Amino acid sequence: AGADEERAETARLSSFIGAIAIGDLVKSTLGPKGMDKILLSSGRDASLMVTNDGATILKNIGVDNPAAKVLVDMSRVQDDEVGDGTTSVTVLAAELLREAESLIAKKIHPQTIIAGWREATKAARQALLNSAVDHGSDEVKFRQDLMNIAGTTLSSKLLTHHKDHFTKLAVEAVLRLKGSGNLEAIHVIKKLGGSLADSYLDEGFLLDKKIGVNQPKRIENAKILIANTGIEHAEKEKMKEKVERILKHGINCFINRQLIYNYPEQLFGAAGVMAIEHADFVGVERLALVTGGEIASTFDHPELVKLGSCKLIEEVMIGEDKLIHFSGVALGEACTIVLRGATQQILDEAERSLHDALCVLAQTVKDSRTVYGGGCSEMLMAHAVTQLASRTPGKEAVAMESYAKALRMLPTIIADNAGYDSADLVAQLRAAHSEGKTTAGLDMKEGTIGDMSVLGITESFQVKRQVLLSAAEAAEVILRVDNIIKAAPR
Amino acid sequence: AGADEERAETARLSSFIGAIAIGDLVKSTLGPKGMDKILLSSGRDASLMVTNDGATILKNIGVDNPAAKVLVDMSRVQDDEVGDGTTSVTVLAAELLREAESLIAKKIHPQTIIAGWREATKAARQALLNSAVDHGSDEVKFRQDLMNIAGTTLSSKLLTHHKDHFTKLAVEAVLRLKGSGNLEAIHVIKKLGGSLADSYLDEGFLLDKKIGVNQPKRIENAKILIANTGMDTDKIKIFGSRVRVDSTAKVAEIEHAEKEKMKEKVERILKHGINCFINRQLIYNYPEQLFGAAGVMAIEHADFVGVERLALVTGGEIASTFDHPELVKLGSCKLIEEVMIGEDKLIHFSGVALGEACTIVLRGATQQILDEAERSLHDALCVLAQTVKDSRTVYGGGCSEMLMAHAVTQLASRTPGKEAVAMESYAKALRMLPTIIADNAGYDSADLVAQLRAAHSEGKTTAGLDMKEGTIGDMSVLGITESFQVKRQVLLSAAEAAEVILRVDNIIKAAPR
Amino acid sequence: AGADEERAETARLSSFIGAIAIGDLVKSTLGPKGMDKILLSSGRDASLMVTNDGATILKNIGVDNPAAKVLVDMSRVQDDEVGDGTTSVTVLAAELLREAESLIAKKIHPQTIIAGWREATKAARQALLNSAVDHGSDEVKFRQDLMNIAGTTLSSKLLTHHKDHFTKLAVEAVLRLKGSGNLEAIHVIKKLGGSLADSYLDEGFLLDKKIGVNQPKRIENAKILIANTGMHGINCFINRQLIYNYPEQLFGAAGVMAIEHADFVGVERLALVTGGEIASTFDHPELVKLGSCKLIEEVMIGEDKLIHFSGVALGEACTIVLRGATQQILDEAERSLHDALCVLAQTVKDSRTVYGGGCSEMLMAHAVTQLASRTPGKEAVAMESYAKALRMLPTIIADNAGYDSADLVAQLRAAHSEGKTTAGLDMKEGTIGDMSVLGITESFQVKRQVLLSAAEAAEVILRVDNIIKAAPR
Amino acid sequence: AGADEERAETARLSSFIGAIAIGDLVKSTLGPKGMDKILLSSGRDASLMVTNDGATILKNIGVDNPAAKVLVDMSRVQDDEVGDGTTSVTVLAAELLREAESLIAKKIHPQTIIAGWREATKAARQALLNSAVDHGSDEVKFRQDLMNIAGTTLSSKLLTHHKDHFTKLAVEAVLRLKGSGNLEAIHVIKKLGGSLADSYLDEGFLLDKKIGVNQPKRIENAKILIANTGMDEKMKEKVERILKHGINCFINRQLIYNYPEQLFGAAGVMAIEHADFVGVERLALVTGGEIASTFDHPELVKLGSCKLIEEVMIGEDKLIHFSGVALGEACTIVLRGATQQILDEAERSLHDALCVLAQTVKDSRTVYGGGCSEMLMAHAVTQLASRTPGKEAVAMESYAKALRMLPTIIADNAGYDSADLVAQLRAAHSEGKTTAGLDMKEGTIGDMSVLGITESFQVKRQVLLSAAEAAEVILRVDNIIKAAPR
Amino acid sequence: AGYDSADLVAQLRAAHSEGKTTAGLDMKEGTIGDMSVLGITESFQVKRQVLLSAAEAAEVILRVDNIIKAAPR
Repeated sequence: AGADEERAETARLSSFIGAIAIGDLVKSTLGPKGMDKILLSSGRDASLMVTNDGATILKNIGVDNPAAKVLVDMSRVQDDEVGDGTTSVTVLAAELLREAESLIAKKIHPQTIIAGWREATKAARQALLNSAVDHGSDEVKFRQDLMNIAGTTLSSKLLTHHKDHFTKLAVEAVLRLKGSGNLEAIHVIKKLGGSLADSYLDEGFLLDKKIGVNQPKRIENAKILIANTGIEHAEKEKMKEKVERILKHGINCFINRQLIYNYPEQLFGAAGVMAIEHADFVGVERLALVTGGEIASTFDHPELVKLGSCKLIEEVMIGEDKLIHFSGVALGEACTIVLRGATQQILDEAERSLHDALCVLAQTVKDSRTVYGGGCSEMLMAHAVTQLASRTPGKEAVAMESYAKALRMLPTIIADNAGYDSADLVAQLRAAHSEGKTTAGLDMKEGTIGDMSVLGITESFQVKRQVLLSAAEAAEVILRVDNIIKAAPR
Repeated sequence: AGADEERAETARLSSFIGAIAIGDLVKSTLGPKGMDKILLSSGRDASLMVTNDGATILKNIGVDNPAAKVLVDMSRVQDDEVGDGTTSVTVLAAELLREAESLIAKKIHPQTIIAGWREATKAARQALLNSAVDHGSDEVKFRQDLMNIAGTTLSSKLLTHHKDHFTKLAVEAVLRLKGSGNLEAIHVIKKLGGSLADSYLDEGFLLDKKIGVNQPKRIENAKILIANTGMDTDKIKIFGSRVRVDSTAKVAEIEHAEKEKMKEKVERILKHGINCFINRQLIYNYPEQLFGAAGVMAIEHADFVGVERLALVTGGEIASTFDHPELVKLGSCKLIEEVMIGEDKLIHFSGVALGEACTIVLRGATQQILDEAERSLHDALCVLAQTVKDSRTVYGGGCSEMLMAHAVTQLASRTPGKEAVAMESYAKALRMLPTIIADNAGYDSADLVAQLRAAHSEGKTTAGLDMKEGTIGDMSVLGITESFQVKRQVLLSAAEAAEVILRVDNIIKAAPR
Repeated sequence: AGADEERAETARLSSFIGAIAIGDLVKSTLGPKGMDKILLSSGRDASLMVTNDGATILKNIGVDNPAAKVLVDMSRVQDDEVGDGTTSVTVLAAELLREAESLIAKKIHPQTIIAGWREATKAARQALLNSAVDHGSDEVKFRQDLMNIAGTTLSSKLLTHHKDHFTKLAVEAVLRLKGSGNLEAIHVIKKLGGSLADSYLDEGFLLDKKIGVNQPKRIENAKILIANTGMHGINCFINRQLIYNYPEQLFGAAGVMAIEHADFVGVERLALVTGGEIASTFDHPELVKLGSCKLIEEVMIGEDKLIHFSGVALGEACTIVLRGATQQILDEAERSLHDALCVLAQTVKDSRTVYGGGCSEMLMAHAVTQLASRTPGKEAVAMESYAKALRMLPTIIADNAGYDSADLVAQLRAAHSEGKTTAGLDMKEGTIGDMSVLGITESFQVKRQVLLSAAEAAEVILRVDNIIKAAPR
Repeated sequence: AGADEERAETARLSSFIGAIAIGDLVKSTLGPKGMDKILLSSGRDASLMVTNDGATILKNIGVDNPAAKVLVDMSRVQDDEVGDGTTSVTVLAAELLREAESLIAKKIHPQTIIAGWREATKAARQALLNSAVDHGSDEVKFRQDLMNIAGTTLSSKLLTHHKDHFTKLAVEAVLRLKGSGNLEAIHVIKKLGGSLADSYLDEGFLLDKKIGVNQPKRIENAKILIANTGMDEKMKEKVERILKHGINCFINRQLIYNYPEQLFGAAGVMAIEHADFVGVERLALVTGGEIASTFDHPELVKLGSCKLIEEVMIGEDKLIHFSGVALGEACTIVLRGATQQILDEAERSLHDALCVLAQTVKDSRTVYGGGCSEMLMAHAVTQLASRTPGKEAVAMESYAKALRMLPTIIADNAGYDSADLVAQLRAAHSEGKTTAGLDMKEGTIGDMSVLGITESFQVKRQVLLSAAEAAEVILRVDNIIKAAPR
Repeated sequence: AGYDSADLVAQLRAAHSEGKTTAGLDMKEGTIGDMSVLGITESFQVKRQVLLSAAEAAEVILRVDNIIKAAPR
């Protein structure tokens, strides 16, 4: 019995196998003609889920015993500090494993080769302090607001026929957001059709729930109540405490993130108050920043321990469907985007695309710098790294040389998803980068190579800094160790 | 053919096999570029222990039918007076069994052959008076403290590329562990993230827990409170006879009673100046709101083992009921704080008045094998404390071993009779050490043996194996040295351990499946 | 689904296997640490035979059903046109087949893949002018006379402990030989003599034969007679074959020394030196025979007696005798001198070279990587496979050295990309070193012929679409 | 067919197994106390053959695929010149391979290991006179010629009571064998008969053939004719040239034609049908030779001795005798003996004897027997591993321990425990006393000079060089016998 | 011709529908080009006989029953 018991060639292999399975899956996802996947599980799961984003799908399920879940976990921190771009970092880490094949030819000590990872730290610093960046971005900016990185995230999605316009909208959202603190208060939902604009911008948070059939149709000078919490005669007292406190405030709406007792429900309708059952917590937190918030506790909650925004809360209909809109936020820090869309199922993919937009833009505004997208950055660095291996001494250099060829796979994945032959694309791509043009990259729409800058496609500066360091450290854990697993059972 | 039945001569082979099997695992460990082994066992074992110290692992488990357990036990006697540097005693002993093949060739007394062993002594002691030692080791001492043997003990270990720096750190710990205490309370913990320093030295004990997000971040002039019983309340022991109360609302006083429990805790606490509370169990929620406003840091479900070590550090405490604060408690007062240590968040207790309990913090990288820093340090601790006491050392890198081998070769056929084959067997044993040092480095062992033999023969004691070089170099500048008593005891111990097992033969069973 | 038919992937595999099977056995042979193998055959073969050099063994028999015999025949033409060196050309051709697995990845028409060969002309020019060449080989040469290619040829052999000194010596031999006149005429033998020098250059051709116990010891103003058919002041008679007994009595009284069963190879070169012979029937003596008359005698080099021909009037060719420190290693020099001389003859004629120790191979590899990307779609993938082939050569040189191959690849590339053509692989060092200090250089000609020879062998698989049969039953 | 798969450590194992089986069977053979062995083969092998001589049995059968046939074959050439005595060369070569187990422990390269042979260069020279071979064997020798080593060859054999004398005779044969005509001129057949001497020495070659029932009984002032081409106008040409010469005997190495046969009987000339070639070559040196070709061959091209040729009965199995050779350089010995097992052992002994002694007269060098040479060499080689640079050091020390087994095997077959023997033996040789060696009869050590046991110098040079060559080749290659190259 | 098949179909159709008969697939180019410059012109009859024979064979075939296939032989 025991646990693990691995040594020799077999031990290397378990790590090696995990990398290959994940790389093919994520490979489809990258670039303009990315592949959407629907997941079917009948193991304490109810329906097929479709996730374009590679990071979200890896996080959701830990299918088996081999190590890979922890490597996957790290990518999420990256998403909040810079966002998704297109998933590429996981693939590069995996290809590090493949040259281990030439390593059995070493037949002596693999550990000496490990010196390359230390070398990698020198290399990571070589791109972060080198080729990238842009000149401009003074805060807000009339035209430099976007027409950039949002577009590269979009270009990976087909909807960029009318959708590139949607992307333009997203930075209006970031300019309003900045101010007081990070990224959190933004909510996005896609509608089913009817617009050339394909989108609308809302003043406040958008919600979709009802108390019940009975209750007032509409409210005015609405005041908002949020609760963290949901002898027989004493039951009446709960009814009465709620009514007594309620009437003075003029309470127009109540929002609760959970199940709600039947007695109060009745009362709200006669009073002229609309309540919400099991309101999503995420919606509530966004709403709190917007309304000035409150402190959620016991029935002592109504009055000045509560802050209510006073413009207008009503259930309204747009084009055809009926939704409930919270509007008139003094804060301005948090707003909501409602996409009417040009009635197509591509529109149903608007939710897919805007979510990607949400993480990318917040980071883009505070990083204050960017890189050239479309794989422009990867080929340039690849030409340069071939030289780098030759500068170092033979023990360090061999590991460094392998790292350099890793960048080669990205050009193929970007073009292959485009639909143009991958083999042809690599040759022409390398030649333009070699000349010295940073701007030049892969034009997926063309199927060849072109000027990335005209497109407006740029990558956040931060995505490049974090991934280079992360790839090396994860790799080190695997090769230096031939026997591992973890503590506790039996 | 076709069966495992064994008797007399075939029987000898099982004894033979045990010595060869042990040598392969141990050889990787023997020097400046060792590997790292984990070993997980199912059935009455607590977690898999990954050990870089060869002596520790052989003693712990009697794995199988072949007999080698008895040979293993003796190495500990060497440990009691030293037992470390790099593990090499067991390896040489194994080589002795290979010649047993020609022992049948010499047809006579197996035990008279054993008399050769009481010439091993006149070989083992030969290493004594062999190799000038060093002439050093005072008290505390500014530069002779390290950048020596600890580096060699750790040279074998994987972490050597950056860890030789932390190895250097370990002597500072021995400096504060000398004299006035003996050996106690040394606790070392590694962290997942990396820093160039790869280690911080803390003036006291290191723990990992936090009260909650709220509470003052740092405390000063700290008082320590340890409780045998939880902060939880209700039943007590005597129920209270199951309370009545008339209409309902009055019962709110019961709610108020809970407040009183908070009250006693704060009233007694403020006078003492309480900065930190450590409890080895579940903690009731009410006191935390109190602790946060007061400015006191408490620890929920603190581990008991940390507490016992800590008590020696603080001066101890008597743990009882809420009377526990004031005089019955004896908390120390320098600094208790939660310190960002490059990556993870850790809580550090430090500035102990006693000064006899101390902690060293090591980093690493993030791996199951990382936990070998746990045991790398354990031999690092032992090597340095001895280095202070011995004040004597030998040239490392196998310099001592090659010199001795040349001298033993001379003895060979010169001593007539039965003892002649036995004495010569011992002599070629020394040859493997030079081979092993280079093999791990990344250079060809065969070539290394060739060049090394010529330099020692010439008469230069200082010259040895330089792994970074790939060839032979001056060992003294490198700083690699071996403690002096390790050499006197190791050779004696190796011979005696070898004698019992060779003298004991095979495993006995009768039929195939 | 009945009997032996193959399509696409399965048909390809038989071609694939033939190249791989030869490579494992031949790879061992390469390097100072090379190995010699013994083989026993099924038909009309008497016993196990052991051949040190790859070319001799490959040539004798075409055994197996898979195609590979045709590839083998090419190496001998190369040997005649330059020589054995150390066998390595066969290994380079085999490696090109490995890339075919990723070839399927390009996923379309294998035949236009062939247009990559068209691109190989580009690769061929690459092996040209963007390499070290000579930069020095003026005539005689103070330091670079040798310590080079002969040493590398030498290295694969065990004897290179004192032998490397002998190899250096062999260039002195080449300088006198030098010129367009009759390449060959170099013979060397070992002698059970004394230490260190391990070899002495001398006066003339050396031959180990005697007429018989009766006959004069020395001849002056010697006349040389060579006859194709078996049995003037005639001093010496040399015949390449059996000699009839009756004349033997006659020769002793006359004052003439004859040689029975003299080797033909010694004879042909001797003729250029003397001035030629028309070897016919007994009409052969006089003008139809051209003789040289300085001195023919059997002398002891250092102890043992052998026969020396010297004072050639023509002056076109000369011979190095050597000596040595008693062993099989010593007469190995016999094989090595002849090998060292031939490489040099090409070197004088071409007046161009390169740097040895794999210095030439790494530099070219860095440059060829660029070429694949530059060429269009289909051309690019086939062209690059050829380029990666060069990477293995550095590895094979180092692997046989007993030194770490992984470490070696990195450092080798490191010295070459810098722009210093002198740096290369030093096996004796175990790392990388200055090839020029060693003095190793390769002839310019050896690199062009090897490139042409390897390319054609590869195409036998591709120029003909199919070779066997399908389903009779 | 170029494809037999064994990989990694497997290539060594095929080679390793062939040597191990042969060594235990051959080890009991060596020394005065040697063992006789019998073997069975089926499929045209009638019964069990017993061969005292290890070399003879190895040549006869190729039992299985594991490599050993080539190693085995190179014993006969050794035997033809010096070779035999006691078979030890195969035993020593086999033990070299056992250290290959240590080679895996080396963990790097078998070829750099091949520096042992470099070591052999120093070891070969080191032991080729620092052990003090012998200073006698002048050439011819009145009686140091034998009553020594030949007796030792016979010691392992029962025949040593009446056949010890037979052994003495072989050296006389050797003296005539001196010269550059080294390979040929030895023929011995045992004859059934009686006499204490048990042998008769002929002044010429002994053959066993007859023309036919018809033909002259005896030829005097004989002329000898040898023809390369068979006898198969032709009748008359042969008589016409035959008559003038006076031709007394014709020897042909092949089939003879019937027409001449009638003519020879009337003529007075004795002819031999299908005479073996080996006898003929020996005869040419003896008679001054002749140029054998077509029927033109007669007169001057033919030289013929004329002392006497006749067909007679020794006592059993009729033979034809050639005698009175003018040259005197070559002669032939016939052994009679008094019938038993011991007598047929005579055939065994001079096959072994002439070759041992032939080199002994020519070499002028021999070594002390009984293991004396081996122990002294062993002490000397201990110094050597240190003397060489280093790679060549580990390689030297491994070669050195091999010599230790030879003392052990002689003692082992002597009926005494070798441990005491090894220990006591080394001290004597180390001291520097060359004459002292292993005395099996004694059970300890003694002066073998008194015994008269000496080994030829050649047996020691050929064994060390052959062991070197027949080891490097076997370890190196994994493709053994099936079909031709690559 | 070694060139990627899907890309090829796209460029090919746009040029032919364009109205230029001369333009066609250029295998050496790996794209489309002027066939006439190459000098390539299929005999007209080869195109009509193939189409007509296939047509008549088809008439009998999806109006019968007994058959199958293996290969030419």
